[PDB]
This record gives sequence, structure tokens and C-alpha cells, in this order.
Amino acid sequence: IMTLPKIKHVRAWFIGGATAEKGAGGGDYHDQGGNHWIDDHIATPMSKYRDYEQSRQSFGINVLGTLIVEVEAENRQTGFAVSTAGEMGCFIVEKHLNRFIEGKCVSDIKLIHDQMLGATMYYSGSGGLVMNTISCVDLALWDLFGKVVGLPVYKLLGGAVRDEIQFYATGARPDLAKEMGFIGGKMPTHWGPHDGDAGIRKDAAMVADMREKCGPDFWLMLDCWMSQDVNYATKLAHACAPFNLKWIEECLPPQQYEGYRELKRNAPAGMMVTSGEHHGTLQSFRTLAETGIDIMQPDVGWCGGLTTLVEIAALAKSRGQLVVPHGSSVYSHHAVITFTNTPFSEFLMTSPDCSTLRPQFDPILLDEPVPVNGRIHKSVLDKPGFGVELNRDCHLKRPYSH
Amino acid sequence: IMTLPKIKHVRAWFIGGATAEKGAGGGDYHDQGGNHWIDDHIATPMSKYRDYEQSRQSFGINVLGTLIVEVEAENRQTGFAVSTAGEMGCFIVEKHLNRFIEGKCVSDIKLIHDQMLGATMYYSGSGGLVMNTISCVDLALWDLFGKVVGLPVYKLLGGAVRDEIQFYATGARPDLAKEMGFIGGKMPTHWGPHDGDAGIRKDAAMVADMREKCGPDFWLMLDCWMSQDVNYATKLAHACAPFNLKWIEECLPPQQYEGYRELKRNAPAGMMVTSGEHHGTLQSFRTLAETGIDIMQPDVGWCGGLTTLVEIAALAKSRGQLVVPHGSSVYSHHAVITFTNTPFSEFLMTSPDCSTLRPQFDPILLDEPVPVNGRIHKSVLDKPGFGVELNRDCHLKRPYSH
Ligand SMILES: [Mg+2]
Ligand SMILES: [Mg+2]
Repeated sequence: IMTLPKIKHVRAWFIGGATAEKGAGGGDYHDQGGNHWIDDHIATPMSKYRDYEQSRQSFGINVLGTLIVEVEAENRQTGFAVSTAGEMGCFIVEKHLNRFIEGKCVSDIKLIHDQMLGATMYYSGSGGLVMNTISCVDLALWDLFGKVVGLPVYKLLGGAVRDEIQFYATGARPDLAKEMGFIGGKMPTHWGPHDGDAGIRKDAAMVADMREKCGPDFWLMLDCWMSQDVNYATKLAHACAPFNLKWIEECLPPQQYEGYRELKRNAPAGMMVTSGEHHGTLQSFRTLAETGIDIMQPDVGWCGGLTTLVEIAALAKSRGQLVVPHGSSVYSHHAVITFTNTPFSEFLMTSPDCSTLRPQFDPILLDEPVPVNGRIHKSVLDKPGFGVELNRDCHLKRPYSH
Repeated sequence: IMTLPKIKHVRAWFIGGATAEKGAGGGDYHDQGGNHWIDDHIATPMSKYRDYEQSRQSFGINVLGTLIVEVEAENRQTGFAVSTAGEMGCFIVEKHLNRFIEGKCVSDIKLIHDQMLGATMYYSGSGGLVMNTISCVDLALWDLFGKVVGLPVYKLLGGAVRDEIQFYATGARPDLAKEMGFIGGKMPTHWGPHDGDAGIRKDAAMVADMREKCGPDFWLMLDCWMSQDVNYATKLAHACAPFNLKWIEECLPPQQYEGYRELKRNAPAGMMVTSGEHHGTLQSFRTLAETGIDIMQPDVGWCGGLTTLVEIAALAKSRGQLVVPHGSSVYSHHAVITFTNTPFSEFLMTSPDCSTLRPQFDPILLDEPVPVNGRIHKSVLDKPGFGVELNRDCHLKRPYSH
């Protein structure tokens, strides 16, 4: 019988964000520099305002930065993970959650997860910042456990059900993504309800253009980042039907479950409606699943962690729905490669012009794998835990201690 | 025509919480000292764990502390408000939300509100911590506007629809509250699902005892603080029916909309089911309202603010439902006194043994009104803004600047 150490210390650092270096990248996908496609007139709930139409950074999509949580066992072995929360995430970990973590067995992952959820229920809002922090802790625990046992997380979960993960790429250049070997390209919408028919025409034209350049079998999708309403989304979906748009994603703010139900009903035959990257907690996904949307897309570092993701996958599978996580690099890879209902995954372009395979969480993760020819072979994930190390060369800040 | 100044500065401070003096009280109702009824074996989602059964403080219900937001106009006049968020709340205000606040007209309240909601949608979780912060800013803006104009908020909203507010008291001594003139007493449950039939018998006996001591017309209610499940809540409701329990409150975690719908359908004839203090954003309340519960109880400082509260009131009124806010002191009084569908209000006992009328937000609010024989006449509220001043004697901390 293998002997397991207890958890000795949990620490939290951050990089980027409003109190550090802007454009740090890492865990915060949107903490980028200038001239980045991810900040290029992307439609949002705020783009209706002239001062916040051109840049999401201008309204503060980058204020949080990256949260880093590292758990150390009594035998000095460490595990860690990253997410979006930054300094505030550090407060929550160092001043609150540490009490449920330290002293526990490295295998007490689900127990710590339940305690974190129960203890923060009064201020977590079931998603966002607080849940992102909880997720980071959950992931750091799985990493530590795997590194202690000496097994990749995907094997602890029950093994891979496919020999490689195939990816679609999210970014402004589906055509370049096809050349790279991805199976599809998801583009962000640039116009919203306030732009009316002109907005619909322009984004639909963008899709038509890529369909011409990419051929019929390369998938094309639209990401709407909570920026629309039911009528606008319905018009855009129908305007893109002639081009076989595979799915239209996150058209509405997360609380609008009733709206999603209606939008799905209004969708063109065969076109899928998806959402979920901003939802958190298993119960929220139960409600989301019942709206009838086709694919739920939780972010492993935002939905509650791997522990929660695995439950969401089961929920989707029980209904014949698919689960395709939002980015998340290795934190998603080790999980989805074991899900029969996750036939493909997402690679969210961090490359400013979507022309190169810059790592998903560059540069906070050392030896972070990237898709090669649009795929990641399971052997690439054959490393303890989530298989990566923390890049301490980055300027990690420790705002709190205990 | 009255001339209005622009907003010049917004600042945030905090007292109590994990990074300050424990038990500071103020905005955080649960940041109390020892031997307080509010921490005496109260049933919670965590009380199933032996180490967290006796005290909520033990799992961290008091880590946030009080957030204080003060907005200063170009003419040097100021407005402020308090809520539960502490240090992290200050980060959000000083490092993100300030951009939408400063430079605006003191009358641009709804505009700033929409911008705060839209800009934080990606990390707010539609409730909890981030929403508490947004709420505090919203209230500070209303306070400032009312003080600049020279009118009480209740008059800006369209005046009182009742000459006085009648209160029920929340605490361990309904019998004493009756002596104080209250119209009813709401008691917290001490046992949960894991305690089974014994737990139900005990809390039911507690109600039975107070019924005998308070008479038939004095209302009695149970607060369950998200600690139960449908079956347990149903058993307790029926076990308390013989004593004419007026309502059973927040039996389930906030995301369990479907559970609330079933519970309301299972409730004894005439007994009401309520919830809402932990919900945030108007859209969440739309979903909550559709479950059919009788009363929605948002906390003005947590639901999104007064701007949101007024919308929730209309939503409930359109359906014939009631809106009875959670505590909130003056932030509720000025709003509810104008709502036809808020026939009574809540006074959450801050007195350790519920023997005195210690102010709702003691001691952060100078000259804070309290019910006089269970009531607060509109004349008490006839002061600019929310009619109170900040207690600068408290050890306010300014963790961030901009
Ligand atoms: Mg997306
Ligand atoms: Mg309550």
C-alpha cells in the first residue's frame, strides 16, 4: 500500500492585473498587450458604449490578471495550477481557504472541494472570481496528488478513450488555422444588437469569406461573448445558415437561461447553440443543460475545477449532450481525453495575429504542450499530474501570507 | 433649474475581516465577537462537518468584513454606503470600477450601474462578493445624489406609500422582540439534514415554545440559511404547520431554482416559502420569481443595489409577490417605504443576546435609526440621501489608491 503525505502549505501568487504588469498573459487569456486579435473590436455587453467599443481592455477585461496556487506536501513535493483572479484570488486562498486545505491528505481532493464550496457559498455568487479561485485550488490539488502518486491526471481519472485530442482554433484567422491542421475555426463577432442589420451583415460576411477560403468540411463557428439578445442572435444564426456555421456560442449573459431555451428553439435546423464558459457550480449546469443547448463549455479553471468538470461531463453524457471545455490547456486535456463525449477540444490563440502556436498559458507554464498538426497525442500528456512546472522567472508577487 | 456637479473621486475603505480587527461589525452582519446568537450553532451547508458545526465564524463567514465606498463631487459634497466585501471590495472599486464612476454627473446613477454590470460580467458570477461591491457603489451614488439635491432617497423615488415601516425581528428571542413592539420573530434553525428526525423535532420544539410564549397573532418564522434539501425542508415545514409558522426561509442554496419550485409545491397550505438574500442581478430574480415562492428577499447591499432593488420590486409586484429585503437598514427603509408590495420589513438583531436595539450596522453608521416600538416613521427618514453619516472614528483602512 502506497503511503501518502499530508498537505503542509498552500501559497498564492499573481502576475499581471491592475496591481502588476499589464500584458502578463499567463492564466488570464485577456491580459495581453496591444494589437492583439483578442482585443480587436470584439462584441461585448459593453461595446454599445462608444468609449468601450474598440477594446475590451478599456472596460477592464484585464484587471484581474493571473492567480497561481501552489500546494506543498509534507515531503516537499509540490503541485500547482493557474487561473484568472490575481491578487484578490490570493486573499481568498491565504486568508480563507487555507484552513480547509492544510493538514489534509493529498488524496482528500473532493472533501476540500466540498468544504471550499460550502464555506464560500455566502459570497461566491456561484461563479466568476470566487469560483475561479476555488477551481485553481482544486486543480493544484489534482496536480499534487498525481505528482505524488507518479501518474498523469488522465490515468487517475480512468484513462484516455482516444489516442489523440483533435482541436479547432479560436481566433481571427480560421484560414491560417486550417493550414496548421486544426479541424475548424471559431471567430469572435465584432458587432452587436446596436449595430442592427449592418452588424449582422458584416459578421455574416466574415463567415462567408472564411467558408470560401477554408472549404466545406473545415468547421466554422461564431463566439458572441455574452453580447447579444435573443432576436439579434436569431437573426445572426439564420444569416449564417447558408454557410453551414456549426454553432453560435454564448450569445447571452449567463443568467439568461430562459433566453437560451428560446434561442435554441429558434435556431436554424442542424445549427447548434452553445454556452457555459462563464457558468459555475454543478447545479448551474443542470439548469443550463435543461435549456436544451447542444454543448456546454465550462472553463476548467472557472467552473469549479476538474472535480466539477468531471461531474458536468457526466451530466451532459446522461442527456446525450457533448461537453467541450473553454481553453484551459493541460487542465482540460487530462480530463477531456477521458471523456467519450468530448470528441474535440479548443485551442484559444494567444498569438497576437493567430499565425503561430504560442502556448495557451504562455509564459507561466513551463514545457506547456501545444497542438502539432492540430492534435495532441496522449503520450504528450504522459507526465505526473498535469505535466508542467511553474515558470518562476515570471515576476510572481505574494500579496498575502498566513 | 438646479445645477449638478460632476463626480470627482471615489474611494474605498474597509474595517474588520481577515486583514483587520475581527468582530468589527458594521456592514458585515456576521463580523461579530463571541457568544453572539448569530453564531450559536446555526445550521449551514457546512454544519454537517464536526469542525464547523458549532460556529459559522469557524468556516470563515467573517473573512470579508466591511466595505465602505465614498463618492466625492466636484463641489466637495460626499455620499457613501457600506456592505460586505472588505479589502477585495476596495480592489474592485479602486482598480476597476472607478473608471465608470469618476467624471460622470451625480445624476448618472443608472448609467454607471449598467456599466459596472457589463464590465464585470466576466467575473461577477451574478452575485456574491463582486455584486456586493457594485451594490455598495450604487448606494453611495444614490446617497450622494440625494445629498446634492437636498432630498431623502425615498422622496426622489416617488414618496412613501405608508407613513411608517413595521418590523419583524430576526434573532433567538422572539418573545423579547414582542416586548419591543415587533410584529413577529424569525428564528434560525440549529440542526440540518444530517440530524434527521431529531433535528426536525428540536427546531420544531423551538418554534412551539415561542408560539406558547408569544401568542397566536405574533408571527413566527424559520431561517434556514441554505442548509437543507427539499425533503428535509418539507418535513420541517409540515412539523411546524401546527404552530402556524408564517414562512420558512432560504432552505436551499441559491442555484437550486428547481428545488425551490418543488418545495413551494410541497409546502403546507398557507405556509410561505421565501428566499433571495444571496441572489444577485435582476435576471436571477426573474428566474427565482418563476419558481413560485411567496417572498423574494434581496439584501440591498448584495443584490446589485437600490437601482436593482427597485426593479426587483416591480417584477414581484407584477406577479403579486412580495419583496421583503434582508436587513439593510436605511438602504432598505428608503426604498421599501415606497413599495406597495413591502408591507413589512426586517430588523436583524446585532445584539449578542437579542435584548437591545443595537443598530443594524453598528457602529459604522452615525445616528443610525432603529425601530421605535417595532416601527420607523417616515419622518425619521426625512434627511438628505440615506440620512446618515460615516463613523470616521472606526479604524478605516485604505489598501488601494488610484
Ligand atoms: Mg467562448
Ligand atoms: Mg435570511
